[PDB]
Amino acid sequence: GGEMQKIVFKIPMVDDKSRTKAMSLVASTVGVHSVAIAGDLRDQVVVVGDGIDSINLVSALRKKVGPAMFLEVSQVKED
Amino acid sequence: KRAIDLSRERDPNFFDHPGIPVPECFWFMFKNNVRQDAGTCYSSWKMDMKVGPNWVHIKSDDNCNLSGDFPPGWIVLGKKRPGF
Repeated sequence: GGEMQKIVFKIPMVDDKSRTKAMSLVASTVGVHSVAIAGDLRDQVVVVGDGIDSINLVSALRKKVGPAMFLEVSQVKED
Repeated sequence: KRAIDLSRERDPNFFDHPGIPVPECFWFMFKNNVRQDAGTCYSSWKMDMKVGPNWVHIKSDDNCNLSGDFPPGWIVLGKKRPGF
C-alpha cells in the first residue's frame, strides 16, 4: 500500500481506563496498524497506519475519550 | 530553572512501533526553557508539529538538527539516539 502515516494526538487522560479506551477505539479504526500511549505525561497517542481518516478519528476521540488535539502529522520514512 | 541542556534531559517516553523503521532522533519541545514534552522522529526528514500556538513544518538533517519557524518562547531541539 501507500507510504504509512504517523499521527500523534495529545489527550489529557485521567488514568489507565481512559488510556485503554483510547487505545481500543484507535485500534478499531480503519487503516490503523499500531497505536501506543507515549509522552512525558503519558498523554501522547501515537498512531501509525495507512489510509486513516484522521478527521473522523479525532471526532470519535473527542466524543468517547477526552479533549483530543493534533500534535503531529507526518509520513513514515520507509527507505 | 537551568538553561536548556540536552545532556541532562531524561530520554523521551517513547514506543518504537514494530512495523516501521526505528526513528533515529529524539526531540524535545521547550517553552521559555521549560520542557513541555518529547518524542522520537526520523532523521533526514520532515514533519508538521503543533508548537505552542502554531503549526510548524519541521525539517531534520542527518544529525537530527531540527529547523523550522518556531514561535516566540518555543523551540524543538533534536539529538541522535544512541547507536544511530
